[PDB]
Amino acid sequence: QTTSSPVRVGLSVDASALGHTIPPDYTGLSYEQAQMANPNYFSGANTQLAGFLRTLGRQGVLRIGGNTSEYTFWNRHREVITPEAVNNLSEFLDKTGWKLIYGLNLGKGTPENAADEAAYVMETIGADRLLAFQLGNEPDLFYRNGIRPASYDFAAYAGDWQRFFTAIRKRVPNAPFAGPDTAYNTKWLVPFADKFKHDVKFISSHYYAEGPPTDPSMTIERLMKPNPRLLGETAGLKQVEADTGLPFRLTETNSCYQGGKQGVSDTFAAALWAGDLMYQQAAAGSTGINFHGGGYGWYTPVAGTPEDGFIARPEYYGMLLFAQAGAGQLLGAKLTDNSAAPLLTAYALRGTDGRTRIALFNKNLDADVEVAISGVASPSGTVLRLEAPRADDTTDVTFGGAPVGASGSWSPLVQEYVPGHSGQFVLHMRKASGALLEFA
Ligand SMILES: *[C@@H]1[C@H](O)[C@@H](O)[C@H](OCCNC(=O)C(F)(F)F)[C@@H](C(=O)O)[C@H]1O
Repeated sequence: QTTSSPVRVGLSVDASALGHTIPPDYTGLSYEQAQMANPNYFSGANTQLAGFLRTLGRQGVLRIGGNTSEYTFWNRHREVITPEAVNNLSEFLDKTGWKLIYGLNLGKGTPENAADEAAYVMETIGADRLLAFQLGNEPDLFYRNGIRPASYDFAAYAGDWQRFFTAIRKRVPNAPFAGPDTAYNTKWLVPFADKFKHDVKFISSHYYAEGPPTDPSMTIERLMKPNPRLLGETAGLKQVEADTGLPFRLTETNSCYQGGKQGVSDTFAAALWAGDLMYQQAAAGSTGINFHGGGYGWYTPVAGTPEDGFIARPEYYGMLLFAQAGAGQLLGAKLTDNSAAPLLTAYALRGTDGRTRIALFNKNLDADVEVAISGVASPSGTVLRLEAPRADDTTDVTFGGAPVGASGSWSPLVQEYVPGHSGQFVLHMRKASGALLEFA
């Protein structure tokens, strides 16, 4: 490609500037526990949904919990989870190769019912595929729903958590746990890590780009800019890790609250946001991510049902770019001369296969860019482009010149070499686009 009047920026790759190593199970999705009320959703029979997950990664994590986990009640025979639903989830995990984070009902359920449900999950799914149980979702927001009274605080929650933990461990001596399954904060997450650091495997935190309802309204323009609250919360998590030894995973995230915002969450801009977010958190030392979704929600990566079929929504294509990059070690990638295109981001990666890759997100809505790439020595680079004709498009999204098809079927159909002369490369990118470069 060539662009009309592009902003000419410099990208310098430094193979000696070592960052974090991306784990092979970094990618992931978060779903409502209420989906378990239908044993045909997370099922070996659901070959469509299993195909979408395999395309997002050979390894990844399925997280089940969410606000419906305070209303879902296990029974060995308001939503009900049966042995049959847990048996079918086991077969779904076998078909996808993914590992499981499983919510237990601390909001409305009993310690003894949680221990009974955990025992059946451990009996059926087993220790290798079960990563963690979580004891409630967003306990700091229990009062907003009246699930607890306004007086409920960290002290109260810690009492609940200990009662559930003790009851579960009696039934399941090897039960693994994560928490506290909420947004970063000083009154809940920091004291949780201090008190329970010997009882959990990792810290589970949540992130939504939209702020409180009294923040300025979320637009595509705002979604593309840096989020200083995200940088702060991520620093907070790094310090918990230094203090307690506990790594962190982002177990529930998406663009906007309450199932997302029409004209923002369901748009190609969400592919750029989600792809960029995956790399920003991996570079910060996060162990992984779980994009919330289900049904036909505005922000869901995968939409549909077993009866009607499943489709890749725009956000899925951001996650697909990450999937095709693969795992490896992050490297130095500094941008210069980039003040008139400030929302361009770039991430360089030494792939586990030994090839250098670069993931670029041109999140500038009104500036095409020309990137002069130094610090890569290769006889040939290829580009796969992440594209839609407008940032607010709800469809027309392609990666490598192709849409995702049925059951997550994808492969690239457009081959493009990156122009190379004097040990350097020059890549044009349209406004609001992304690219994955791979060097021989
Ligand atoms: C985290 C919370 O745990 C989620 O339950 C909540 O999702 C509510 C909307 N649900 C959906 O879109 C569904 F059902 F999955 F399709 C999200 C959120 O507010 O979006 C968050 O609070």
